[PDB]
Amino acid sequence: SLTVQTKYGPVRGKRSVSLLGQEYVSFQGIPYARAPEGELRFKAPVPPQNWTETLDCSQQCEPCYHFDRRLQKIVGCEDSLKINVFAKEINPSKPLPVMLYIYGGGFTEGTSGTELYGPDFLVQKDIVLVSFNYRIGALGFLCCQSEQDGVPGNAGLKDQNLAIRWVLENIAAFGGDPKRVTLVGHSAGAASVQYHLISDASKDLFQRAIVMSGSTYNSWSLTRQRNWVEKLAKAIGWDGQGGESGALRFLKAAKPEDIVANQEKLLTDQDMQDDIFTPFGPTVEPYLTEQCMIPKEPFEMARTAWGDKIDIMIGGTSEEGLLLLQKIKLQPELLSHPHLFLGNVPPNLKISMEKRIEFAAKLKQRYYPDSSPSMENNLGYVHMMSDRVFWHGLHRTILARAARSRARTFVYRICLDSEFYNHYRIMMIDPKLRGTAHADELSYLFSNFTQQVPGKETFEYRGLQTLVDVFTAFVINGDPNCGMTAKSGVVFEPNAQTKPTFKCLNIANDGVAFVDYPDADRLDMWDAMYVNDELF
Repeated sequence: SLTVQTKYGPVRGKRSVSLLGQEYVSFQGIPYARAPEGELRFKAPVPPQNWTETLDCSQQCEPCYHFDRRLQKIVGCEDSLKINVFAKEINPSKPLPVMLYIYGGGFTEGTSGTELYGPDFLVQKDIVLVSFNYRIGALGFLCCQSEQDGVPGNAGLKDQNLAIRWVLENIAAFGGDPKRVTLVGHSAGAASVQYHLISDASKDLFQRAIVMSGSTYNSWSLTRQRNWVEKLAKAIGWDGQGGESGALRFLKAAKPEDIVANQEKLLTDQDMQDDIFTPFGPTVEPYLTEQCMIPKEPFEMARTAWGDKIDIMIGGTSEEGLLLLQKIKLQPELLSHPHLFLGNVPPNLKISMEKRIEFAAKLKQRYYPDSSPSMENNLGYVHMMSDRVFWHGLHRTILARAARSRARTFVYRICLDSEFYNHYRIMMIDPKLRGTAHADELSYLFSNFTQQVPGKETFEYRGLQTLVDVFTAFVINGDPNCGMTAKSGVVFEPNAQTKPTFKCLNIANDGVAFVDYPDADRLDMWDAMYVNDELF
């Protein structure tokens, strides 16, 4: 009464009781790829081999290798390319719309586990939630330029492609409707969605998408190759012999715990002034396979995106930049660094050094007209980092949709500022701070390990239900209007302007509203640095 046939074998899930009270069928750890093990390490994913014996998926699986920062421990397993189905029940005769989730984690960490991405809140509406593991860091994004070596790159993105291909081919038997799939992603997970939207390799595999605080227009979404395959082999303790090819087979020989340990560790150039966020991330592939995700420059891929023909919802939070203070609590006075401003003028502009000098002055006057950056006078830098790192990419994505897509584009802004419920800002950043930070909003969508729940008279509860309602509203009929928006007398309309800005649903403590983006003036300034460069 809880066994399902997948295309590769039989699968038995569990039944359970939400943090709210409702019951739901759960399946966890369903293979969709053969363990990228041994020889297949670093490589594109291949299906699993058929298995005849009913496999237990009543318990969560281990994540793809990484440093789990909540534990401060390396963790994982290489055989972790498994997928997860949550739903109130299985109706193979009433096929429900699918929400498919892709986790974030800077392409370096992340997990599909119900300890950050709890289905309790979302399984109340009538959808099918899906979530899955894809490989991260070097293990998922190593790039060997010799075709001889079979590591083109982007193995993690290809893991996500396969996963989507699986939801299509299987979800029918969990009560899913493979032709009503919404792809949803946060941070790197959002940048991932948008690569699926702009790459032909993920063409028409889904119908709608929600893009959260992440974009192909953020510079951190694409890595440049700078001899990373060897710099890592070296740092791990490699003789120097064999070229890149020879560093690879040493890496195929290394404990993955070592790969992880040394990954981000000894890597970046310091010419990350030229924004290299990470070096095991998405890359333009050196040659073409059938599984290829990124054949050429993303910027150009975007101009002819299959995705421009489907509806999407996109947004982020009001103080995304809070993420960036982390690095600032560890060696402050980097806010007194005198290149603090001039090193946030985007590196790759075809502008002279005098313009660049001039732009960084406009940044001072915007974010710190008269006062000095410091751990106590930080809002200006949080705004700066919010714009540079997240929103300018979101905004370009919105402008580009308005120009070249005749689809609907819905824009949101999360402002929920709670003293206890904004978990990521509170646990991972600082219990001191206010504002809405990168991934705060995920507390209002997913249950997590805290088992925490605001108690129905609190505005936090109003927030929870509002998001859950608009996101599932969109997942169900490509229309984000719902009960909660109604009982504030607002209509979430798709965006229909760029000047003076775009219009978004602003979800605040005190409810919702459909307004001009309130921080437009800042982003005008970022647009203006792009005066000799094409925005989209």
